[PDB]
Amino acid sequence: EVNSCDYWRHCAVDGFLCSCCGGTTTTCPPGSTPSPISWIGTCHNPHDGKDYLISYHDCCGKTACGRCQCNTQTRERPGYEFFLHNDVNWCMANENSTFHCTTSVLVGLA
Amino acid sequence: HISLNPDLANEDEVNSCDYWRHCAVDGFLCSCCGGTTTTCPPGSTPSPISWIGTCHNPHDGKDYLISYHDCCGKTACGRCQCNTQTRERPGYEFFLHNDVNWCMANENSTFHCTTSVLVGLA
Amino acid sequence: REVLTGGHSVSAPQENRIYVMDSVFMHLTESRVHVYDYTNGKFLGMVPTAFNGHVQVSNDGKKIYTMTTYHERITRGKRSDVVEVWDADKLTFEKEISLPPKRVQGLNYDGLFRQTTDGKFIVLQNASPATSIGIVDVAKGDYVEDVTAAAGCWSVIPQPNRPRSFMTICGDGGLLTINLGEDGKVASQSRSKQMFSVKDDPIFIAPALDKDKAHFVSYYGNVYSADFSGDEVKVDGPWSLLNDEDKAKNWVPGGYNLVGLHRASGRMYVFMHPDGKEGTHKFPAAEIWVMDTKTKQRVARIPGRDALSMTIDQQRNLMLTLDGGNVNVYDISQPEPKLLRTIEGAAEASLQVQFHPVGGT
Amino acid sequence: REVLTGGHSVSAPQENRIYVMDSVFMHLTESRVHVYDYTNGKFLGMVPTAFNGHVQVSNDGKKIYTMTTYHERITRGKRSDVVEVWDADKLTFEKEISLPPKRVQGLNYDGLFRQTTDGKFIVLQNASPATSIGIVDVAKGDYVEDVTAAAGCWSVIPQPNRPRSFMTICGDGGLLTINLGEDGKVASQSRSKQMFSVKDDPIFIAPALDKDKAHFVSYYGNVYSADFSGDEVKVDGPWSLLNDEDKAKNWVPGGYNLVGLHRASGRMYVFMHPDGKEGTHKFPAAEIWVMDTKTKQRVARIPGRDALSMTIDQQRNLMLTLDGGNVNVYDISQPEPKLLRTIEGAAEASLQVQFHPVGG
Repeated sequence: EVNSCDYWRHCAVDGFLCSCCGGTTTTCPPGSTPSPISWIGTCHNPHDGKDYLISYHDCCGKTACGRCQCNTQTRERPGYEFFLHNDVNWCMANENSTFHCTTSVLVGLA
Repeated sequence: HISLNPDLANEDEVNSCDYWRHCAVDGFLCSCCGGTTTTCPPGSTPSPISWIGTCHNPHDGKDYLISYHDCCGKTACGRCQCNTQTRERPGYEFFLHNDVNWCMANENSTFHCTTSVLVGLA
Repeated sequence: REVLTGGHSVSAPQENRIYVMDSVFMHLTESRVHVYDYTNGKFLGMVPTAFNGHVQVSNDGKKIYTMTTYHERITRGKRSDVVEVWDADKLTFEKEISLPPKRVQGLNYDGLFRQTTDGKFIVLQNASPATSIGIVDVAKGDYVEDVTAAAGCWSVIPQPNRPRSFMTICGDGGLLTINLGEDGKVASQSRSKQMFSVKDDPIFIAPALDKDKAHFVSYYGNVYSADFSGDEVKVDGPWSLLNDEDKAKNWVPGGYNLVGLHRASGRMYVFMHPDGKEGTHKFPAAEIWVMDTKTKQRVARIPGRDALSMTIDQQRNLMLTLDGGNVNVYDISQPEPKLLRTIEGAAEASLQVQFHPVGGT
Repeated sequence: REVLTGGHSVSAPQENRIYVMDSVFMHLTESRVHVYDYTNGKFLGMVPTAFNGHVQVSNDGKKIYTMTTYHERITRGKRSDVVEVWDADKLTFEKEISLPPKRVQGLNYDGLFRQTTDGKFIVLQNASPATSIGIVDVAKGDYVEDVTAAAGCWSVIPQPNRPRSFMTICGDGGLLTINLGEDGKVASQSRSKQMFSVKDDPIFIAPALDKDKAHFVSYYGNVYSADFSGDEVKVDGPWSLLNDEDKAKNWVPGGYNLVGLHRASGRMYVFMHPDGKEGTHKFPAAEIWVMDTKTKQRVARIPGRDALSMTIDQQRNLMLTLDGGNVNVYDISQPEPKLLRTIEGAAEASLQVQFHPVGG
């Protein structure tokens, strides 16, 4: 279920799911580095009916994973609301900006 | 002598891996990549070295010497990939071998496309 | 008998050429521009653009400009963000212009990489992730400096009625106008009133650009306008693309470079899909709608062929659409577009196509 | 609150890992190695290898070695040919070793990028297009020897019974043996008698490699052998893979890394296809044939699943086959191979798969 684009936490993922790329939802695959910055999504939890803030950190410094590509856009907005926007590389400020995969990190309620 | 002059032939025939002179080609045909059988696509460079061989021309019944040059210095064309192997031999007969990059000695060795240049009667 | 030669020019004339920006997202370090003949679908050549290239053609039609990122060892080593100047007819590299290491890495919206109307400056989006606009002096081969006034804004909309002015869309729902001096530094600027509510009616960044105004569509199918005929930009809207029947079926816009304006007629072209709701703003087109911007009424609707991006040629009255891989060519000299052909397999992952410029002075 | 972390190791033990070298020929500047768990098909990670990368794992299992070419601006600028050392568990870059700008650019035959049995030297094929063999000292991180004696030869076959010896196939149809010193420089060499006729019965370069001998198959389905139990290599052959029924249907070998040897039994595995003629030597397998190299007779044949390349794990009695995109896992503990699973979409354009070494 976590490797599916329809998993509730992945509601604003644009990229390859790290959990399909040798990582997990909250760990980068070996040899790729987390982005210190991210876009942030608000996703509805279908179990408790509450809304959670999800931070979409990319993993960086390896070439494209190529697996489990997703392009979900719930509450995503254009670049004039920059930290809600997912058509940019959230690896853009990493030591190496090559994009590998995207994680879906649960911050908490809201 | 249309069979010897690809520019006078039907494009579909020349752009096919079954065209008689493409008999030991490994790579994307340059004639499908914005070039022709004897011209590299714009901004790519001919290889000064090549693998070689002969191919039978069924249209005139004669055998011809072919030089299989690459065009180099641009990333992969992607179009009309061929992998024909008539009389192709391994790397201990190096100039008959087509599993290596004949762009290997170019200023930039990035492989773009490949073709079959008619040298003469065998 | 034969000799393989290089040094050749593109085989078709400029006026036949289009540029399909292939991101090759699956292998994004080998993005490239594919050059096609729109009249017959022939592949004419290509320009390699490394990691997430962006592309535009010089206004005078002589050069191709690309923007990309290198590293010394691709996935490690020092970063170099650049603009490259390529000869359009020979498809050969001429010049590299160094940028600060913060050029936007992102999908190929037109407004991330543009030029002034007079062609003297390239104007590009930076993100570090702080945003600014970068200015490149084409004559000098130099980066000028950041337009820091554009912090919190996004994308570049040139003003076609002025030589070196452009606008950008800001987080406050208004537009910032920048007027450059002859050296490419900011000479003056202005900020419009709020055009749209960022919270309640967010717009797509892609403009339907006229010579002295721009129209924008919203996530909910409204239209907003920025008129820059005068000293300062005047903003208006919304008006709705939708009639009752449209609204009843929840039609809304969707796509990337999703609108276009045919300037002589005032017709605006927009990708649309039914059953709109939160999260569908990048859905492929079920239909293309053709709107009269004067009467504010729809004048045609045709099948969308799952298109995501488009471009208009004013000089030949054409629209191209692009579904990611295939390019559709339309004649738009009449209110109903006519499909001429489809070029299959033009790209693996493209969200932008552009014509080679003809005329346009 | 969750926190995204890096610095993690591959999630499966080394003994489960395989390496699929994806040339990505359509986008050959972004070749890479994909790391899979053969027991369940799980993707474990990857190593980027730029333009036409080659790969091997260190014999001690600790490091991954790659060989590749960079340019300052990819399609222009200065060329750098390199070997890179990567940690096998963290899949991180550790060291770059500079090579002269003539490393072989070509398809991923095992014999282009190898190592000595003792693991202390990497041994690689050069082509400028003149051929030579390059030696890299792993400890020093240096290119230390260029074997010009190997001009006109091709590929590297390590001798598993000696610490720093290997053979190459020469244009005379014989083998050149090179014995390296502990400094990586050539300590001695020898040339065999002619093993095969280059003109009349060319061999595939891929060895079916035993501890003290190697077998090679030919374009016409003959087998040749090189025995290196002594310092001088003794050569023999041909014997035919084919019986009279096989010959009537024109069966011949075809593929790339097309053979393997199960050392405990002497079984040789070969990709075969019917209707052989000039130009079919790289055709996908219709069948895998299992040959007893002692009796010089076939013992079994199974469907080939259009495979082009294979590799063998001796200690777990496994064979992998690869059709370009998909990896088949076989149990070869008994004479008839048993298919265990297929890993679909392991690569876009791979002609080489390798196990993580477990033998030390």
